[PDB]
Amino acid sequence: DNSQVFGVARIFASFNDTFVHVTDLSGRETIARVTGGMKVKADRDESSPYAAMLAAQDVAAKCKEVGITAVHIKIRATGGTRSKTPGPGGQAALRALARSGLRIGRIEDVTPVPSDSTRKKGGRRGRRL
Amino acid sequence: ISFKLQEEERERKDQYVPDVSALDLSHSNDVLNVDTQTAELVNSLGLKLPLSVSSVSAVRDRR
Amino acid sequence: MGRMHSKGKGMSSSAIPYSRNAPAWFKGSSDGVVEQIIKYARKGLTPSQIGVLLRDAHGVTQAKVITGNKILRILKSNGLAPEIPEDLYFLIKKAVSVRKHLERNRKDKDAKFRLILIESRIHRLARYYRTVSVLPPNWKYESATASALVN
Amino acid sequence: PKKRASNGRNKKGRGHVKPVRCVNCSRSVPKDKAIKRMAIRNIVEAAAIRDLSEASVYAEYALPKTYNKLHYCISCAIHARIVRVRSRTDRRIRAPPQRPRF
Amino acid sequence: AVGKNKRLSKRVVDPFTRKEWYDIKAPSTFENRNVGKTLVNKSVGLKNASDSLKGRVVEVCLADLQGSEDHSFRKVKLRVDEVQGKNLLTNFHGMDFTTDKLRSMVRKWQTLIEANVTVKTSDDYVLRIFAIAFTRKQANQVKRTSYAQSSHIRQIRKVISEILTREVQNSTLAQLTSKLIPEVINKEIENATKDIFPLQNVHIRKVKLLKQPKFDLGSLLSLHG
Amino acid sequence: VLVQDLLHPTAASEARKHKLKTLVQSPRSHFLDVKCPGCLNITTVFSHAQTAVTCESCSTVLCTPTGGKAKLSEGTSFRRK
Amino acid sequence: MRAKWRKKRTRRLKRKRRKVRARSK
RNA sequence: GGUGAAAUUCUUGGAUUUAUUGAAGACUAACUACUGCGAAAGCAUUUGCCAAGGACGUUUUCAUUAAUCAAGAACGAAAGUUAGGGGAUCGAAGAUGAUCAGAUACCGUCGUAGUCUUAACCAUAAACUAUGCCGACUAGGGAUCGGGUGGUGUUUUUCUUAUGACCCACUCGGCACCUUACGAGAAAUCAAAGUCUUUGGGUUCUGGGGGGAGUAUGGUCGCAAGGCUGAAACUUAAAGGAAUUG
RNA sequence: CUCUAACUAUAAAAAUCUCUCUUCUC
Ligand SMILES: [Mg+2]
Ligand SMILES: [Mg+2]
Ligand SMILES: [Mg+2]
Ligand SMILES: [Mg+2]
Ligand SMILES: [Mg+2]
Ligand SMILES: [Mg+2]
Ligand SMILES: [Mg+2]
Ligand SMILES: [Mg+2]
Ligand SMILES: [Mg+2]
Ligand SMILES: [Mg+2]
Ligand SMILES: [Mg+2]
Ligand SMILES: [Mg+2]
Ligand SMILES: [Mg+2]
Ligand SMILES: [Mg+2]
Ligand SMILES: [Mg+2]
Ligand SMILES: [Mg+2]
Ligand SMILES: [Mg+2]
Ligand SMILES: [Mg+2]
Ligand SMILES: [Mg+2]
Ligand SMILES: [Mg+2]
Ligand SMILES: [Zn+2]
Ligand SMILES: [Zn+2]
Repeated sequence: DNSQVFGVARIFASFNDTFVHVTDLSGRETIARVTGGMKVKADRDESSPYAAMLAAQDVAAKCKEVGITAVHIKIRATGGTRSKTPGPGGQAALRALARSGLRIGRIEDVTPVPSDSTRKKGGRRGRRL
Repeated sequence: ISFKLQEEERERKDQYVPDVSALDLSHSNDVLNVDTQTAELVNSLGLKLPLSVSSVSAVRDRR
Repeated sequence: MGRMHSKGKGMSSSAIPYSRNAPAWFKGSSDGVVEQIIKYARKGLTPSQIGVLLRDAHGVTQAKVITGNKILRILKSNGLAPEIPEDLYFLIKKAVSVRKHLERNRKDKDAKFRLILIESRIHRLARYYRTVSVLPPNWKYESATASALVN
Repeated sequence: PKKRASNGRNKKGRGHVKPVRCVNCSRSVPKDKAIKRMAIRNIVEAAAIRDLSEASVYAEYALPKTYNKLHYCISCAIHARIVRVRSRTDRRIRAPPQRPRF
Repeated sequence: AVGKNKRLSKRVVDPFTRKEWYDIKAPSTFENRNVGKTLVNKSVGLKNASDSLKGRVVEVCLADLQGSEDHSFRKVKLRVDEVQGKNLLTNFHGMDFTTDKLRSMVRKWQTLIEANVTVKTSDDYVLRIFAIAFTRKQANQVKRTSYAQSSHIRQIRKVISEILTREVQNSTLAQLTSKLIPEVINKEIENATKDIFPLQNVHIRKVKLLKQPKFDLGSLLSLHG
Repeated sequence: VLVQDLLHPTAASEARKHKLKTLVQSPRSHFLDVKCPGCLNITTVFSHAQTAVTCESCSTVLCTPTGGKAKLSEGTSFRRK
Repeated sequence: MRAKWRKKRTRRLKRKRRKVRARSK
């Protein structure tokens, strides 16, 4: 190792307002939390890829100022009883994180998947639209 | 489409019959390879039919 | 393929050989076979176990082939036939076992239904053994009589 | 009348199966009438494979995949383009649509 | 998205001036003992940081500790317990798989067998171990399914359970981890059930941890350097 | 198939069909004479025996109950009856 | 109309008639 | 947060996310299939105990003990009702925030009863395969589950063998499936919905145009909800089934 | 006469309609 100071990128991409939240190896120390809704106006393009792009650029600048040069991607969907499929923004967030100089190591998916627990929201007939 | 020259050429190519025999054990030094079953077929038919036995390794390929 | 009390359709059985007479290879004596049957019965064995013992450990294909009489018939001739027929006794034992399991746990409903089925079968077999007069006409099945007959 | 001899359920000898929820509309639908699609894909698309490869430590990372079995409802399956209406003589065929690529 | 109804129910600084970096030191059972760095608030006399580090759980890929890539899909959690000053010492806390590999081996048309066992190691450490196995299509099976009957599954679960109890009760998590790295337990479990059923992909995943006796100083310092 | 003999079908077809389904139903089982290495007594056993048959001279089992027919005791030598 | 809701309307008519009879029983 | 889009709501008393953990209750993902068990409902974490059961093997035992069933009985999804326990999620009522001409509906956020249970009731479902049960025969093709036979079969490894796991062939039983009409249907279609004008294997229940109406009344069961039984007066020339072209 | 690989991903609102229907034989 050439002293690549590591963090974990830990992207969280729901179907609205994706999250980019970098931390150290332990994860108890939080730095550069800036999110997707942090940087867009329409209140609904928070999940848009451009929101995640801007958030990723901001976290990259902040962590590069910090001293961390490489990050660990921990992609998380909304998880739980919900759709638990990755959000549209988090992919662009990861691409922009890999763009801005930062080095990439050990991409992982850490979405919370249940053992068919805690009956899903929506009723028996579900969302009718 | 077709015409006289083309159909004549097709017929001439069709009439091709090789002079050398492609049967009657012209190859493999007058020996043809079989397994036991058709050998017993030949035997029960009451015919001489020079053969060459070979087990077919009943284990089938996994494909 | 009827399965009186279920939806089964099996036909697993045994095909009795065509020849009624003794097998050619058997060398034992009919009187000795009868003595063996008597001894097995005196040991306290039901006719089916007697037949299985004669078929496995010895060359007895079946008693009627060798002796000319059936196992229960042979026992009855010597006065060793049980007062309750073997199949009815085994049904009684099964019924008392399921009733014990029921009274040790109430919520099991499937075993309750199975006990109902077993009791229906017991009633049918008792009716048959009553019209043939094997059992006295006052013979019947209630609680604590099955335990008394089994014990 | 019978539109489907299989009734669409594909149950034939159970009486009742345990229902599952739709991924889009959360429709409580039986697990066999719950048309299933196994989405296996790359966690990074072909659009960013080069970028990730150039800017990643651990030369020749395995680039792990993501696996998810999606339990759609049937209304969403018709609408979200997963499954399509077919000719009554084409409903016979149950083989998947002929190996998308070889 | 500035919209905020200010339903609140400058004294601003840069929190990074009052912070610094500690180093994570792995157990000697691993090769690459230099794990990484951790960001910590500066030490204060009233509230010493050294209290704050202990209890931290770092999560590192196993291949990051041994250099190879055969251990790519595993993952190890280390516990921060003792701080030597500008460098802290970490003990084993737990083990797990990566979800990618787990979903990669959980495929259709084969029965997965799970063996779960809670045991006590040679020392007072109390562990819980999960083993996962998958029935294997034979190298001649023209039949396309590879299902296993319930009797075979129960026998396999019994065998795996007894093997795990044996191999935990006979060693400490120092030796148990030094045994987990070359995954010889997987091979032993596969070999012990060769007659019952093929059992492809016999793996030990999510080695949990439930108790720790007091502190165990001497072996902790002995486990490092 | 339209014309075919049922009174005299091939013996291969006889062994093909199930028991209880032949022209006249006959069992597929048979008896065996087993010798145990212990003594010289010849014991008559059944192919589909249901009990741990032992010689009367020595307490050594010669067969073993099985869902189908008997599995012998790894050292007894038999002859089909 | 659905047989379900015709059934329910009949049940509500029986509601009122049963309450009236219980008052005057 | 959330959405088509918004808003209600929570937030510098620092929410949303971040790491360890702890509590509660429910559930048993992925394995999960034209696969299994059960009388039907229904049944999916591990282990032990309790008894039960189908199928197969059987040169074992009794010898018609059987098939279907008015009367009588046992179980009977969800919902609902009495009490005691819990009280996570989701959510009838309700509270609102939207959309609309209206919206006390669908989208959203909270949210009692309920969902989860121990006793006691309830006995209804598109309780569906809308196909009663038992029995016989009739046509070809593969697979699949449980059992059993044989292989001079293959890997297994414990030197060889015994198993196990496969491979090939056969058979019994089960959920099933493909083709076809040479049979049946008004056809959709059915390998039974065939062996029915060339009309009779045994047997139970139900229907006689639609509506009124599964209503009233009278019984009977139920604490209640309601269940079982169940017409007529009158009105009507159709209602309905399958398929063909638009 | 010889083979098991590639992949995504939208749901705004839209109520209603009066007459009158008429032969097919060489
Ligand atoms: Mg729609
Ligand atoms: Mg229709
Ligand atoms: Mg379907
Ligand atoms: Mg069934
Ligand atoms: Mg917080
Ligand atoms: Mg499970
Ligand atoms: Mg199964
Ligand atoms: Mg009745
Ligand atoms: Mg309830
Ligand atoms: Mg209560
Ligand atoms: Mg409302
Ligand atoms: Mg409103
Ligand atoms: Mg709502
Ligand atoms: Mg709620
Ligand atoms: Mg009804
Ligand atoms: Mg009906
Ligand atoms: Mg009428
Ligand atoms: Mg009506
Ligand atoms: Mg009344
Ligand atoms: Mg119609
Ligand atoms: Zn849906
Ligand atoms: Zn001896």
